[PDB]
Amino acid sequence: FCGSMMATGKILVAYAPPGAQPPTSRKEAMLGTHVIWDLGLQSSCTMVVPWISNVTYRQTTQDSFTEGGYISMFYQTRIVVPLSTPKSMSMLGFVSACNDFSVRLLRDTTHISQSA
Amino acid sequence: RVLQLTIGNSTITTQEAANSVVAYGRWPEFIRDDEANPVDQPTEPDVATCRFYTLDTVMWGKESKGWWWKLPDALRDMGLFGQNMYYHYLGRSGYTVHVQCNASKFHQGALGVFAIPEYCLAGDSDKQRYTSYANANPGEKGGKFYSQFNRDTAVTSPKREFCPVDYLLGCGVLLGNAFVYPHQIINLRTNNSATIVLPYVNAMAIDSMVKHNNWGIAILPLSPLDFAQESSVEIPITVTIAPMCSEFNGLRNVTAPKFQ
Amino acid sequence: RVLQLTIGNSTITTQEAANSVVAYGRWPEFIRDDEANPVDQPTEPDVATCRFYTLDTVMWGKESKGWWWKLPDALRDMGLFGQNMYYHYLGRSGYTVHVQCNASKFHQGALGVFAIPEYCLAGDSDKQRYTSYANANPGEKGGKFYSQFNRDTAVTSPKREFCPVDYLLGCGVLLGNAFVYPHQIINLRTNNSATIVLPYVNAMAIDSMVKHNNWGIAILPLSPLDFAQESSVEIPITVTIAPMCSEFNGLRNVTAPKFQ
Amino acid sequence: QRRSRSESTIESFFARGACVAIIEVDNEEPTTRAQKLFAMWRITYKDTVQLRRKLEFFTYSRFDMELTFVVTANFTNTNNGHALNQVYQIMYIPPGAPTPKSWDDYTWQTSSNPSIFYTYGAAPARISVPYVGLANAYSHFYDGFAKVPLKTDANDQIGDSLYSAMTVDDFGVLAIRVVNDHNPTKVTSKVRIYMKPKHVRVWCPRPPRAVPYYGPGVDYKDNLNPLSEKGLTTY
Ligand SMILES: CCO/N=C\c1ccc(OCC[C@@H](C)CCn2ccn(-c3ccncc3)c2=O)cc1
Repeated sequence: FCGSMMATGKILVAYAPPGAQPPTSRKEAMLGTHVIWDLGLQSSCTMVVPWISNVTYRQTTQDSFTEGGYISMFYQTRIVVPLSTPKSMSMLGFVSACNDFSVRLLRDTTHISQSA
Repeated sequence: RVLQLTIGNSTITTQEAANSVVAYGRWPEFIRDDEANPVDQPTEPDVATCRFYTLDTVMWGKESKGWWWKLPDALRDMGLFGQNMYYHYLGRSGYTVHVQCNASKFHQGALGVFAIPEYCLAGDSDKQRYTSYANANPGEKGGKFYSQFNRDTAVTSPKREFCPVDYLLGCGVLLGNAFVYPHQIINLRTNNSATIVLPYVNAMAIDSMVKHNNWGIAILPLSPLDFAQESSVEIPITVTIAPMCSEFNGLRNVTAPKFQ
Repeated sequence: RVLQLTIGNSTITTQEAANSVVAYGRWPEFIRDDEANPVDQPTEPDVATCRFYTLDTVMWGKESKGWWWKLPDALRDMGLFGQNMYYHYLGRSGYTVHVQCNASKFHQGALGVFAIPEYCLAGDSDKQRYTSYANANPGEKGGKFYSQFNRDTAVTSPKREFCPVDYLLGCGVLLGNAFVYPHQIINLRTNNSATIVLPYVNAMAIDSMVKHNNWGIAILPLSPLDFAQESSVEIPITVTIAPMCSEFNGLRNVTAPKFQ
Repeated sequence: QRRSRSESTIESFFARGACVAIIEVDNEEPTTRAQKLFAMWRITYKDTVQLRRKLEFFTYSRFDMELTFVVTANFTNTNNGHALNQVYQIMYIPPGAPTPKSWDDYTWQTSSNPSIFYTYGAAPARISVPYVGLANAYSHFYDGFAKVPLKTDANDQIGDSLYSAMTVDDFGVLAIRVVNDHNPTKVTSKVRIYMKPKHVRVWCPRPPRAVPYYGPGVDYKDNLNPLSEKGLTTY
């Protein structure tokens, strides 16, 4: 969260394992694994999304049988902002991988192109 | 001699005991891996969900030709085991199919209890593998068989349902070869009850249960019931299923599939 | 310093950590009786039902006067803990009330978080103790308080609802004496979060939860929020409840109480 | 006892390798007819009947794979000019890799996808593939669906699925093209991929299919009389 020093708030980020409907609001999203992330004390969350899968290895294509899950972020509270402070705060987004990470079956990719 | 069969809280004893055939000779157990990376404990309702769930009663007649269920389809309507299946992502379970059918010393007729792992079924129309989800899962009332094959020709209103033939068993095999599955034959001459213990068999170690069905219980009348002189006669057949060593993992929001 | 508060699967950490007050100095535990006559194991979903359930968000204003919930009323609508409460006969549970309320450095105002065991309430009409079941349990949205006492005079249409007064706290005691309960004071000057751990307190060892309510969470505004110059301002207050060491016993059929 | 049972073990029961497919490949200009400049083949076992009924005794199985390519060719004109030797490129493609769309695309450069440049006239090529099942076994006869149409969906055409299909694209495709250029004459060539299993371990036997197959599923349409006619008391 790259906002001001004075503005605070609480943001809830959740995970939903697949096989259900997509989560839309806070009432049906807090059931899964979630982190009540704060803004006052620290300014960086950490969400170790676990490895809950029926198969051992999932695929890397959009296939409906082996689906990852869902990720949703909700306002826990309204962003309390004192006066004489901008109203449009901003938030970035990162990704990583822990030490239990592995792939197999090397192949070639699709993002590059050559029309010649 | 009399079996005192108690799993969990309920109890089925008997006035006369016959047999107990374990499928493939391996009793159901938990996950026993000392070098497993998740050593934290999932939810194992091992003494709080083992009630003997009893399905609906079907009336077996003379010209009726068979019944078939799916597991774990036949528990989604009732029982707290149904609530521990919609909320969680995946699980594993071992079943105790206990089919009883009592009648007098003067009846006759032979039944057959089956347990087919990965029991597929055939369609009816010329559209291949084209079957909706509501007809794919009969739930607790179960489907039936048919004597001869009668496909669909209407191209405007799609039926999208199964139509298996009894001596083809739905899959496409002969009936006389079906005894290589784990089975038990209710011969009405001697005994009236039967039971089968099923372990968890799947390619994975653990799987979802909404989009998958492990076992399919097929009941086939090997010889039709004839009474002394009449031509219409109704005795019931009642099937009881209980989970054993069941466990789940991965909570999510509630998922309610439609059933038309 | 920063609290890493993880019970079960979900996790509430913080940017700034303040306190954790255990009610009556005893951490929640199981049934520890070596000479107990039932040594068989009930259903203990101890690592499969400890999600941080979050109630609905109320908008705290200037002239708003308070909120109150009941436990285990506030979990009957949602969560698989709600399904393990209607089916079983009786249970026991320990709660983690975690009330957070964040605002800037320029606000003011003081809150008060309470936890009253056996929190009774007063009626409104002259008919004594005459209150229906739908108004007896607000569920997840929670009831409110009132500034002055305004009873009912209509004898044709019975209201049959509560009407507590805030500085009488519903029971009939002064507000200044309410701090002998386990409590925690959200002072908006320093900290923004608060938490209370509640053990199971009842006359029995174990009790039903449909017809009984152990804890009642009362939130009282000790000083009203004033901003710099304006007169209408809305900050939220969000309450989180999670069960700990919960267990149930005695399955039965599903019981759905009416809620008008 | 002196009866060697080891002739009919599982490694010897699948020791004979059979045919699985036949793939065409041509070499001419792209006309208004079917452009057979290259042909793709969906990798499956259930395209013949010698091997499908031989594998579908068994519910769950895991086994390593060995392929073999056989290449023959012909002509289309009587007194044709004598053409040269040819080079066929069998290129394997896993799922997610880009599908080639013409004779010479950038995806034919085999940037990382493993392929075999084959020379006509020499011995048949002979490659081996280890176990590529993502579960602990391959799954013959999957039952359920891939997707479940939920109650609060948009409509019924989104949540619909296909009965008994674990994956939309099962285990990738093959791709075969001629390296040499187009010619005024054309050389029709056929490729017969063979397949031999090894290291086979199976589970949970089931009775074999007897009425003939009808498409990739488990259903049936025709020839519903599997047994013949023979008198009862007559030998
Ligand atoms: C280096 C380049 O060329 N080489 C080859 C290559 C070929 C095939 C490869 O993958 C293997 C395939 C195979 C294991 C197939 C089989 N199999 C066994 C059951 N099923 C399957 C399952 C469900 N639906 C359809 C069939 C199925 O597809 C990999 C590499």
